[PDB]
Amino acid sequence: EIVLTQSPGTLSLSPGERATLSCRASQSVSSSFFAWYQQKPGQAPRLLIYGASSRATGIPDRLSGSGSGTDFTLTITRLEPEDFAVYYCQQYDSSAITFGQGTRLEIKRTVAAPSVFIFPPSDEQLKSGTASVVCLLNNFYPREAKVQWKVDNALQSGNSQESVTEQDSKDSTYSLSSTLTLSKADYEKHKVYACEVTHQGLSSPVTKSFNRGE
Amino acid sequence: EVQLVQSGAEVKKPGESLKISCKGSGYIFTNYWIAWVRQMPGKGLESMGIIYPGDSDIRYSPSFQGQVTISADKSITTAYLQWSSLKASDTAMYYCARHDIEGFDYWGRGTLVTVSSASTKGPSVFPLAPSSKSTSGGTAALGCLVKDYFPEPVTVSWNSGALTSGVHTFPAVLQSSGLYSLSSVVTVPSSSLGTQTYICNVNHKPSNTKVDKRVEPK
Ligand SMILES: [K+]
Repeated sequence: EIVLTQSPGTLSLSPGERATLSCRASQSVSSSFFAWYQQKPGQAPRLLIYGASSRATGIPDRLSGSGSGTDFTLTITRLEPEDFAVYYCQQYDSSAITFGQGTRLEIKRTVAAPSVFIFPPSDEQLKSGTASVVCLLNNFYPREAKVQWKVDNALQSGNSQESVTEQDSKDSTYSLSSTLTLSKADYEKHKVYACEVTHQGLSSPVTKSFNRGE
Repeated sequence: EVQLVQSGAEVKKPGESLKISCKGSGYIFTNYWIAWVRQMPGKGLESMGIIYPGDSDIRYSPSFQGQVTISADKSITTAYLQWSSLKASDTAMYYCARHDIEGFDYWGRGTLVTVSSASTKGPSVFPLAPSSKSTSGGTAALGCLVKDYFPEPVTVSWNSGALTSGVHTFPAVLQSSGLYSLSSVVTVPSSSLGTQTYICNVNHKPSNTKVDKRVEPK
């Protein structure tokens, strides 16, 4: 099976700049049967280039491909907002068609600290014997953030999960939601619930908290 | 226009069988290959194999030989993908794509297949109530926690879709129980909290569950 290795894995650039994606094959492939695809979050992939050099119907002039043998590259000259997405190379020379592992291309912008909010468990959920506490980090950049949960100052481990939105199409920021889940019994035996947030745009950790009852 | 219409989302337990379909139209079906492509959650694309309906010539990628059957019924321009016995790692989006000298030049929307020992369950929708600890000088954050449902997906709207500015609906997380949990939040002026009702509208089609939850400050 022909292994395709893309470079780089992630790419942060601003609109108007140039992106150059590379893809190396484990053996020589005819340039006639090489392709690049684009996939935006929640959508099917779309063909960009075939024959390494030929633009698919409706694909802008700023995208261009080249290469032969084992080395192939895709270049996007004057980056636009719609170009910011995941890219995959592909060979279809072999009967066994293979793809590179992908390159995620995201928008680079001014560092922005998250706005942090904390949510106690609802009366509805507590009645069912469980207590979920949610922490929200809103509209921040870059994507790298760190959430720590604390119950009466004890660091919580293995009882929380988080997820992060796709880069926002308007402000190019991310948001993160983290849920700490404890039983009702444990929730009502502790008082101070704190979400401690660290991020490049913060000079020191931000801690939002509430006290059960108050 | 070249169209590729795929069958609806599927949910199965391990060991069970499954057939999904891909109907091509707007081109001569028997002149082109059809490819099946797997995309596991948060992962890349993998070719599973190709079929030429006109001849029923088939080549599988070495990895999928024996695990799946690709077939086609050329008279009704439909291609199929079959498993005798599903396992958890068959959970993915499955795309069909027309294949020719231009590679994979047209793609279907994709069929979601979820495989788990968990059983279909609708969500509990809890309010994420706005308060002093969820306001940042003028701006307030509120939301809904859509908890303990299976399988994906759920959709969330606010005030029957009249509110879209500043809404963030986060990707679900898969809990240790095998049930998903999702949060959806919106940021609003804190002055509007007293003068408006905020309702999240949650639909989980797989369980036929619709829920509208008012999120009031307290
Ligand atoms: K079976």
